[PDB]
Amino acid sequence: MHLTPEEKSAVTALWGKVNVDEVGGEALGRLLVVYPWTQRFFESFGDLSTPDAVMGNPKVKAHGKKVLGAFSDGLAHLDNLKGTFATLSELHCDKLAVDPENFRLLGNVLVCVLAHHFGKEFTPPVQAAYQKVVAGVANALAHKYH
Amino acid sequence: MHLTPEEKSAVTALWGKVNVDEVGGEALGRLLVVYPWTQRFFESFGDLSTPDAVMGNPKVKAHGKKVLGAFSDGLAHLDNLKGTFATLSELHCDKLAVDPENFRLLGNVLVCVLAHHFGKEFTPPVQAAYQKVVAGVANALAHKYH
Amino acid sequence: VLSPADKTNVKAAWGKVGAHAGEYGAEALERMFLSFPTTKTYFPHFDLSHGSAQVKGHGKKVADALTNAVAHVDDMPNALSALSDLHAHKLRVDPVNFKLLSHCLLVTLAAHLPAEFTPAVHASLDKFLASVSTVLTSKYR
Amino acid sequence: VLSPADKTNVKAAWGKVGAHAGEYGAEALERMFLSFPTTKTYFPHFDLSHGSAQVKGHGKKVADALTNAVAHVDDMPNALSALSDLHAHKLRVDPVNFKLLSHCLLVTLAAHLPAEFTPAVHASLDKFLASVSTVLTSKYR
Ligand code: HEM
Ligand code: HEM
Ligand code: HEM
Ligand code: HEM
Repeated sequence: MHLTPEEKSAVTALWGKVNVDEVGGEALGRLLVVYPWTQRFFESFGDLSTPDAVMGNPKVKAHGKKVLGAFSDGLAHLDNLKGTFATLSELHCDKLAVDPENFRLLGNVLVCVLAHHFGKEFTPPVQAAYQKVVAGVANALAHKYH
Repeated sequence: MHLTPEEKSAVTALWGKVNVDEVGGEALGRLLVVYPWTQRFFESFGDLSTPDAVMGNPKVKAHGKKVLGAFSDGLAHLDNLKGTFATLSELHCDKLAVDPENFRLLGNVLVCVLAHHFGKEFTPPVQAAYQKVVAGVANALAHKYH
Repeated sequence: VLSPADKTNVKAAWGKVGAHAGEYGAEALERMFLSFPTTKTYFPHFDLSHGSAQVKGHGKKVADALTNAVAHVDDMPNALSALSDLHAHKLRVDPVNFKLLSHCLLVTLAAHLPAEFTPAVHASLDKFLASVSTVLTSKYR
Repeated sequence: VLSPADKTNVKAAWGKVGAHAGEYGAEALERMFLSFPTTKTYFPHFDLSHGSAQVKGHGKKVADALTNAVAHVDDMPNALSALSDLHAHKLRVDPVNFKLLSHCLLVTLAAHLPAEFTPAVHASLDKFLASVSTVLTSKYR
């Protein structure tokens, strides 16, 4: 990650204020509402027929927390994202067959969910670094594909 | 640049056959014809009103020759593209102001042109190798943007 | 394709922005230049410092245009025609940047309208911003 | 939108393809899997090995749909309408992957048609493929 100490530092401080059970739940949901075609990988969760269903389905809410808690691991391994997410890359590629493009969609929704929580606090300089970051976690997950 | 040795030798093998004066001239013009919005950067080349006028434009010919040249020289340093193109990147950004997405388009037209000259010689595995290279070069040209 | 309830959504969401589509456009742009420096290549004539006057006005022009867009969600193409000729034949902005400007307007909207921004209003604004985008790039070649 | 000459070119280029479609679809799919491997995530059931007979027949089905979209070049939305649902409601392939398959297709027709892959026809064929993609991707949300 070509991340700056002033950057890294903004990413970190804002993260320490994040309710991960909420945000993770909220990010995964919208992914499934705004990019409905991603529902392809989560058929075994239940009804994903409506906005309120998706946000309501706890299998969603739960997978969301798992996902965000791992983003959380990567946010203290910023100088070596690749190594952190290797096992995860191979997994999503060898077993789950997920098209890395979905990773990017998750970032952008992510960034979006975050502007919404911290409102004013989610300044442009802060967004820029997360942008930098969520692309990093993407390439990290995409890099062992074959 | 995940260039494996074989991937690296097929690209050099093929490249040895190119008539660089010529190919650069075709790609640059083709780029200019499949994506007309990229003429904006060369409004001093004179007539670019029809396919013929672009392809036969000596100022265009003269220019594609120059671009391949940098590219030829780039394939002689597959391992330090970033520094090979440092000066050219600053330039395309700070003086010329060229959205780096054009670099990609060029990459693909180039791939389309090389196939057009080598027919069945442009095998799947060879193009795959080439597709890594132009992205590699597209990215090294983008890194000094700021 | 905009569904009649996507139209009801855009209308409401944008109805709240009201007198602030300007404030908001100027923010969307800032974030776009910050988060995606390549977008700066289309404004070499601008001064993109924080609080620029240029970056201001442009924001109002951009936002103003979305306003006319919503009011005409049914016939966007015609309303945006002159805007689509302008980006097409003069400015000639590579179509990728529309995804970036668009993403930035959302981020912005969310940070400002915590309540209107449901996952449904979210899904529609996206669809809506992409329909503006298609329309402004449908005459490139 | 495709122009008279756009159509004339397209109809002429696919004309010479003739009874090689399947063979061309073949290669094209094949060029795609080697170059952009992420595209292999949609074909986990397939035997994606060089020469796989499963690729060859998929190849055929794909080039047939293109052949037919040329034969309705003036009504592509309703002629491909069926293939449009499929990809939006059953398969659900991300829209970026389309721009990749078009690319590999162009590359292909380029290796087999040196006489007719002229600038003007490359540009025409690029617009064609972009249009087929747009229809197939039009009912995603
Ligand atoms: C930062 C981005 C993402 C991260 C960190 C992530 C991470 C994870 C993690 C930690 C698991 C738990 C599996 C395990 O440890 O055994 C998982 C499973 C899974 N992920 Fe991802 N994921 C991301 C994005 C995506 C998205 C975009 C998709 C597609 C929509 C996806 C599809 C799946 C599927 C289908 C499973 C299997 C869950 C199950 O078997 O119940 N992931 N992912
Ligand atoms: C393979 C990628 C490319 C390479 C290696 C490359 C290389 C070069 C080089 C070596 C020069 C000469 C610099 C000078 O005049 O001092 C140049 C000039 C220029 N390049 Fe690039 N170029 C690439 C792609 C592009 C494309 C895609 C664009 C825009 C479509 C572009 C825009 C320009 C412009 C506008 C000039 C100056 C024209 C003039 O002579 O007045 N380049 N480029
Ligand atoms: C939702 C998408 C967009 C809308 C609705 C929009 C709208 C507008 C409007 C109303 C104008 C002013 C027309 C005039 O000057 O009278 C304009 C001009 C312009 N736009 Fe956009 N725009 C959009 C996206 C973009 C993006 C993606 C770019 C490139 C990053 C861009 C770059 C420009 C530039 C460079 C100008 C002229 C600058 C100047 O005044 O000197 N726009 N646009
Ligand atoms: C112009 C581009 C494309 C055309 C014309 C096209 C056309 C077709 C056709 C005719 C079928 C067979 C449907 C049936 O048997 O009823 C099909 C299936 C399929 N396509 Fe597409 N397709 C295109 C692009 C793509 C791309 C970009 C992807 C993703 C990389 C993709 C992935 C698939 C998959 C996974 C199937 C199902 C195959 C099976 O289950 O046997 N296609 N397509």
